[PDB]
Amino acid sequence: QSMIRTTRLDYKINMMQLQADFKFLVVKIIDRSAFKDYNKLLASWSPEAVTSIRGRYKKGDYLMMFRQLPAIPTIAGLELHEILLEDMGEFKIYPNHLLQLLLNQQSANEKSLLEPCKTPELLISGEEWYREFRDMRQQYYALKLKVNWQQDLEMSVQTFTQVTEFQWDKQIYQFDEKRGRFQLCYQPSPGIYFVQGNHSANRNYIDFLSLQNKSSFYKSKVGVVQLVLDNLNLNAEKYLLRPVTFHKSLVEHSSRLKLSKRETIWQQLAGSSLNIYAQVNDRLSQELADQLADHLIRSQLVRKNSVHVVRSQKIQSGFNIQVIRDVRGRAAEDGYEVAKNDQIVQHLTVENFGHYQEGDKEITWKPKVSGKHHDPARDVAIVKLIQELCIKRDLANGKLKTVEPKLASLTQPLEFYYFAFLKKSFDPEVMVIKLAFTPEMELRFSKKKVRLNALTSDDEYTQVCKRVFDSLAAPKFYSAWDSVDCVVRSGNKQLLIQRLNRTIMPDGKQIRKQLELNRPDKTLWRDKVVEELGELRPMVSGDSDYVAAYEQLQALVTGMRPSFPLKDLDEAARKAGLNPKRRDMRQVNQFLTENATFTLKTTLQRELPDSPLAGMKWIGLTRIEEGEGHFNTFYFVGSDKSLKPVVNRAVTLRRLLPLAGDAGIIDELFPKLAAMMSVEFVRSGQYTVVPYPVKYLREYWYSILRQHPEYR
DNA sequence: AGATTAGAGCCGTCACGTATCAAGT
DNA sequence: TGACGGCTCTAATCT
DNA sequence: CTTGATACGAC
Ligand SMILES: [Mg+2]
Repeated sequence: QSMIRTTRLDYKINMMQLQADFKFLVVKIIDRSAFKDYNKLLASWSPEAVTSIRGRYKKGDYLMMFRQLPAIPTIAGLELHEILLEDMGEFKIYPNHLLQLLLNQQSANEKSLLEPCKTPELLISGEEWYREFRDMRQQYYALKLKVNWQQDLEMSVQTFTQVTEFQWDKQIYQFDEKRGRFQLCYQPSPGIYFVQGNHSANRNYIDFLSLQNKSSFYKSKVGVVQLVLDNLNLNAEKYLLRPVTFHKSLVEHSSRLKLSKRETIWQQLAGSSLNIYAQVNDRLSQELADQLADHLIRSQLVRKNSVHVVRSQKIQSGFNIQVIRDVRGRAAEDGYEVAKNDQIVQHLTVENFGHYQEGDKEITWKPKVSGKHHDPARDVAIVKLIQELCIKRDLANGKLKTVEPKLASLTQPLEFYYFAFLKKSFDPEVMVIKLAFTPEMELRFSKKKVRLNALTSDDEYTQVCKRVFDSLAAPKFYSAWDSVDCVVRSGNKQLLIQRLNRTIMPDGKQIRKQLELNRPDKTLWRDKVVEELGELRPMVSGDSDYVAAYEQLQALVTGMRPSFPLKDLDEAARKAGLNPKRRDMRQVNQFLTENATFTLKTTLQRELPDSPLAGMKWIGLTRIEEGEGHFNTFYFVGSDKSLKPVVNRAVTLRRLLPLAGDAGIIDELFPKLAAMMSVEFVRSGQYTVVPYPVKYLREYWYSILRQHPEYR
């Protein structure tokens, strides 16, 4: 059974050893203005580490670790307290604080020992994470690593920009070239100073996972995290009862459902007219409208589906795609047109769709045509235009037709609740929208306003709000309710879907192992390689050309130079015909990875019984053991296609908790939601994270906001 | 009064191929 | 107003 | 003997 690994950390600190070799102490800046002393005081000190605890009931602010305690002075506005490790519980401290305090001493360099650290946050950076930013203004983006109270390891990106003087008030950070991390600066020191906050229009991003090679892997979030964890394990082995490793977990109700081809939605729009018109006459949308109309005509996909694409002058019945100028707050006339009666309108803007940079007077937009026939109808953007058009038709007609009888009959007995926390109207207020399906698959939208102060009402809309209200940690801000996605109701059974910051983390240990096996340079010796292949020859069994390819590989290394890089051998195999795409090479390729000192290609992309890239694909359900007895259920959404060599983002964990119906809730509804979450018309070419009726609800609420500005 | 968490706003993301099971004269 | 989620931010919050 | 329309793969 597969095993996903979340962010949660599993570890045990060697408590006595931590007490034996270090003397911790806590500092509570009593008065606001006091910080300033604490700083000068901290500058004259040399603590092993510093961390912030932010105890609920005060109980100190900064916990700091030394080897030998300096003579503690007494100053007003703050107070210091030498602590014993058993009182660690007393002051509202938790083992995550000790783990963070120990982690602050590590660095990203391989085989890095412990070092003193005055900065209460691990901020890992590199020389390759720096842009010039026009004229002499340095800028570095770093990966802050922090262990929170829930034992989650949050990784964030923080941008630092150069300043030309030692500035008080705001914190001052300096880059340590050798260690690679950013250190807080307490006194004016030689070097260059940085402050938090980007001052450019380039949002720095770090790829979540890189699989191209080891060098690119170590430049990703997973690579840096794995390096830090390995350094911590090899440096704190005396201080750790159990090594710091990511949580294991089992996966249940896995759904390897295959998304249908995106051209299926094109078939749905069959036999109807699709008008295209522009906002008055701006010479920009007018021209873009003509180009869009002509391309669809020659696509030959609409001709198969008998789609009438007509370039009209103004509003027409049926499907109508229009072109506007994205005026909004541009201090001009807004050409956006509101659909009325049976008209269905989907709007597109020249700036976004045509990538119209302020410049050339003619639109250079061109659909991405590929796959033998160069038909623009396969363009991702144009496909999504039809995808929304079908949804808006369903909303107008009030009938479900997109998901085929099958899925529709599966979603018939379930009802969905969507919560929209109102911005204005002082008193806290959320909009509860309930969607119901008739046996004839007709949409029934109903909403009831509820006040967050008085939930004593017995009506259904109030009761569901009361159930969610207790579940949420701080139901006072927007983001508390924005985290809530929907509430699936099966009559007397309810289930809540909530977002979380917990994410899937692939096995960093295995990724490092295979990538090191496939290191591009990986200097070898001819004798050892020949012997290595020789001993494993009896274990290759035989699959016809499989052994012949293996024997061909053995002969290839025989005639080569005694010391060669792996790239030269890899290049030689390409001439030999052992392309890493045919059945013969792949079996040789996979066999080498399991037991050898080199491999032509890793097995990371390909699926395996126990693949290290687990949880990044398909839909699965897991039961993370958070609190003793209180099992928590989560579901993750990956990607149906094979993952690209580089993965930019990660997979978050949505949370399912039974609002009513004990534990039988999750086992029954999840297979229903599994088929709900396998539709490609919400997220193009990808699994929808939430059930698709949530999409339907969002558009209906958006339509309400158009004529109800007070709800915005 | 610095820490933070909020709350909003943005970049990224959605292809050719060898394998093949059955579509046959 | 391709639009969808992560998530990086900045400002707002709560000190 | 022959090819046509789905899959794990790269990359
Ligand atoms: Mg829209």
